[PDB]
Amino acid sequence: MIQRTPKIQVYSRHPAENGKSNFLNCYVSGFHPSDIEVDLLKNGERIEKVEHSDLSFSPDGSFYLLYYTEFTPTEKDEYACRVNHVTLSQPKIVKWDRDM
Repeated sequence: MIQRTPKIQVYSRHPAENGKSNFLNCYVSGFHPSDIEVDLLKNGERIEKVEHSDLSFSPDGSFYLLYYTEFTPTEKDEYACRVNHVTLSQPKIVKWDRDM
Protein backbone atom coordinates (compact mmCIF):
# COMPACT_ATOMS: atom_id res chain seq x y z
CA MET A 1 0.00 0.00 0.00
CA ILE A 2 0.98 3.62 -0.56
CA GLN A 3 -0.41 6.79 0.93
CA ARG A 4 0.63 10.22 -0.25
CA THR A 5 -0.88 13.44 0.94
CA PRO A 6 -2.26 15.75 -1.73
CA LYS A 7 -0.60 18.98 -2.78
CA ILE A 8 -3.28 21.68 -2.80
CA GLN A 9 -3.23 24.81 -4.96
CA VAL A 10 -5.97 27.43 -5.05
CA TYR A 11 -6.08 29.96 -7.87
CA SER A 12 -8.35 31.83 -10.28
CA ARG A 13 -8.61 31.85 -14.05
CA HIS A 14 -10.52 33.43 -16.87
CA PRO A 15 -10.82 31.37 -20.01
CA ALA A 16 -8.73 33.14 -22.64
CA GLU A 17 -11.79 33.28 -24.90
CA ASN A 18 -13.95 34.98 -22.23
CA GLY A 19 -12.54 37.57 -19.86
CA LYS A 20 -16.02 38.09 -18.40
CA SER A 21 -16.16 34.65 -16.74
CA ASN A 22 -13.95 34.16 -13.62
CA PHE A 23 -13.34 30.70 -12.12
CA LEU A 24 -12.15 29.70 -8.68
CA ASN A 25 -10.01 26.54 -8.88
CA CYS A 26 -8.61 23.96 -6.49
CA TYR A 27 -6.02 21.61 -7.88
CA VAL A 28 -5.51 18.69 -5.53
CA SER A 29 -2.67 16.57 -6.83
CA GLY A 30 -0.47 13.54 -6.43
CA PHE A 31 -2.56 11.75 -3.82
CA HIS A 32 -2.94 8.08 -2.78
CA PRO A 33 -5.42 6.56 -2.08
CA SER A 34 -8.05 8.27 -4.20
CA ASP A 35 -10.68 8.60 -1.43
CA ILE A 36 -11.02 12.31 -0.70
CA GLU A 37 -13.38 15.14 0.22
CA VAL A 38 -12.80 18.54 -1.37
CA ASP A 39 -14.86 21.69 -0.87
CA LEU A 40 -14.61 25.31 -1.84
CA LEU A 41 -15.49 27.74 0.94
CA LYS A 42 -16.67 31.34 0.85
CA ASN A 43 -16.13 33.14 4.14
CA GLY A 44 -15.87 29.74 5.82
CA GLU A 45 -19.11 28.35 4.37
CA ARG A 46 -19.26 25.45 1.92
CA ILE A 47 -20.05 26.40 -1.68
CA GLU A 48 -22.66 23.81 -2.63
CA LYS A 49 -22.59 24.38 -6.39
CA VAL A 50 -19.20 23.60 -7.95
CA GLU A 51 -19.90 23.00 -11.60
CA HIS A 52 -16.75 21.36 -12.85
CA SER A 53 -14.18 18.75 -12.15
CA ASP A 54 -11.41 16.99 -14.03
CA LEU A 55 -10.37 13.72 -12.48
CA SER A 56 -7.41 11.66 -13.63
CA PHE A 57 -4.60 9.22 -12.77
CA SER A 58 -0.90 9.17 -13.66
CA PRO A 59 1.05 6.00 -14.52
CA ASP A 60 2.06 5.48 -10.89
CA GLY A 61 -1.58 5.54 -9.78
CA SER A 62 -1.51 9.01 -8.19
CA PHE A 63 -4.76 11.00 -8.43
CA TYR A 64 -5.19 14.51 -9.87
CA LEU A 65 -8.33 16.47 -9.14
CA LEU A 66 -9.32 19.84 -10.56
CA TYR A 67 -12.39 21.28 -8.85
CA TYR A 68 -13.59 24.61 -10.18
CA THR A 69 -16.55 26.87 -10.77
CA GLU A 70 -17.58 30.35 -11.81
CA PHE A 71 -17.51 33.09 -9.20
CA THR A 72 -17.55 36.84 -8.73
CA PRO A 73 -14.95 37.76 -6.10
CA THR A 74 -15.21 40.99 -4.10
CA GLU A 75 -12.56 42.47 -1.83
CA LYS A 76 -14.33 41.49 1.39
CA ASP A 77 -14.65 37.79 0.61
CA GLU A 78 -12.12 35.15 1.61
CA TYR A 79 -12.25 31.92 -0.37
CA ALA A 80 -10.55 28.65 0.53
CA CYS A 81 -10.22 24.98 -0.35
CA ARG A 82 -10.91 22.45 2.40
CA VAL A 83 -9.59 18.95 1.96
CA ASN A 84 -10.06 15.76 3.98
CA HIS A 85 -7.96 12.70 3.20
CA VAL A 86 -6.66 9.65 5.09
CA THR A 87 -3.28 11.37 5.36
CA LEU A 88 -4.69 14.43 7.15
CA SER A 89 -5.63 14.13 10.82
CA GLN A 90 -7.56 17.38 10.53
CA PRO A 91 -9.12 19.07 7.52
CA LYS A 92 -6.56 21.07 5.53
CA ILE A 93 -7.66 24.58 4.61
CA VAL A 94 -5.79 26.53 1.94
CA LYS A 95 -6.87 30.14 1.48
CA TRP A 96 -7.11 31.77 -1.94
CA ASP A 97 -4.67 34.64 -2.57
CA ARG A 98 -6.71 37.04 -4.68
CA ASP A 99 -3.58 37.93 -6.74
CA MET A 100 -3.54 34.32 -7.98
